[PDB]
Amino acid sequence: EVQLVESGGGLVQPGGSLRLSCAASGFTFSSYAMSWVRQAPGKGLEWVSAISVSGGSTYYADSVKGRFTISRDNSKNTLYLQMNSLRAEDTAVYYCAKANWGFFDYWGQGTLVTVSSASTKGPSVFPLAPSSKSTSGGTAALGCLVKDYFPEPVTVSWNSGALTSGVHTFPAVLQSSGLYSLSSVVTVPSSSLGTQTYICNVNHKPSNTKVDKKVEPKS
Amino acid sequence: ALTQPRSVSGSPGQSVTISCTGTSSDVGGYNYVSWYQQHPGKAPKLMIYDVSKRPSGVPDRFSGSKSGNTASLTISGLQAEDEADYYCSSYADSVVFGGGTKVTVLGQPKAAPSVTLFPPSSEELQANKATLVCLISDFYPGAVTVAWKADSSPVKAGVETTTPSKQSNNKYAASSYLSLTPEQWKSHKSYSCQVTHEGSTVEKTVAPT
Amino acid sequence: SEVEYRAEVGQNAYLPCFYTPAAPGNLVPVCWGKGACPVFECGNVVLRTDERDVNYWTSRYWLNGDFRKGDVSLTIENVTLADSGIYCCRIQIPGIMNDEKFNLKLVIK
Repeated sequence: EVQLVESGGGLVQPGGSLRLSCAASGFTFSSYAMSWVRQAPGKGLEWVSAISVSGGSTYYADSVKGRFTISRDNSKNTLYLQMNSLRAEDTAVYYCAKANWGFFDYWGQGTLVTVSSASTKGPSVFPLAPSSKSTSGGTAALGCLVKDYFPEPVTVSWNSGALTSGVHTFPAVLQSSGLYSLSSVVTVPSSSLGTQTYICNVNHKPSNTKVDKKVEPKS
Repeated sequence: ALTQPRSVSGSPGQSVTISCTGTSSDVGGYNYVSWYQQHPGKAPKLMIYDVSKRPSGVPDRFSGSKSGNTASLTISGLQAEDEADYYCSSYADSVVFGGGTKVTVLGQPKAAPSVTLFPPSSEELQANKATLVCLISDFYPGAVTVAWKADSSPVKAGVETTTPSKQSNNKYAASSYLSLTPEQWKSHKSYSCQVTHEGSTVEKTVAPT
Repeated sequence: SEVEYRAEVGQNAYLPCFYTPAAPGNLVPVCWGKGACPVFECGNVVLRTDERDVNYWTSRYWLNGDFRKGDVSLTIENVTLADSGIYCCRIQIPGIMNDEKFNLKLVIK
């Protein structure tokens, strides 16, 4: 029932600016202090900033003091983080949390903020055509190669979300080129091939890339 | 300001305990210590707050204590689920976090990896490129060695392999991609992906024909 | 500091807390809680005010002074030995890390 939804993250140039929002539901937001906690990829937790119940007093980590400004809109049940003069060190997943008197009971599924002099790159999607080479029984494995994209994330769905069972979207590889690449596979009945159509729906929001690849068996 | 052990490991059913060492101004003269659990692609979970206070929905088997400057989270009777990253926090003067502790539940049965090798698509080759996709899944322990081979000869160049990522079911999944030219792909009789796990190699082969 | 505030079981405890508003009418949010002042807000809150009036209240714990004039002293009525301990009075002076944290020792006998 308690929900926190972070929005506003993406790719910013070093020195740039970005505004994060957090929509609160399921509780009396008006009566709890709130904060932002960040996590650099594959690293630990670091508290960023907090705001008093009233909104009148704000508290910040030395790393962000002067550059970031936390604010709340009790009428819109929203928490904001204005990040200015950004640096690569600020690249992290920014979680919005219900801070009580220093502890975070409720957290949202964070927003990724990527600070790089690099520019976004949409992926090239290729069909990974079926063969039951590695599958026991009357199942065949087919998929999608989502090649060279930046930054994370990419979202793969199958048959517009209608196909859910047997899907495995693999974690992306970070190639030497600085670009990510991932694969999504689905294990389907071998008998259905030839009638049942399989399409992967790749979405890279950072570059406005929407791709729908029909993966068919080759000759 | 807060130091935790990098890893603690125990067998299922064991009582296990994570320490959190701070100063007399952090953990010492204050009852303001929290503990968070974090599984793979999830946000942290408040396990204990105010040293010992346990939120609703946190199992009885998680207990919090403090002696002097060393707060301790004790997981009584370990379960496979309990395999996560654990961070302690002090919130007396500022919000500080420990380095985290990887709790490893030892008893767990070995699962050999399942390999699926895909050759380059006709689509990719028409775009003058080639990628061999080796997908490794459901293996425990979470450690593999991927070795690519063109016919019999080994291939070092073009290989990009992920670190094994802990799936939902405590098992692991990895992927290796071999970047080739269409010329290199068509020039060899076959290409092999060899995954070695707990001293046992699983090989999958693809051929340009 | 050796500073204590005393009460016998049954009496009302009187813990003092004060601020001076920057201008007449400009109240600063204040909170009271059982236990020393943490990073922010109050540990185990019993009372809270904003820039207007009292937003969170609990029975036995009252601001019976002129809180509108900066007298945010607390009154804990009918005390038990359980009430003994440190109490936080946080004067939330507006702005970036400006808060006045007051730890007050209550001793019940």
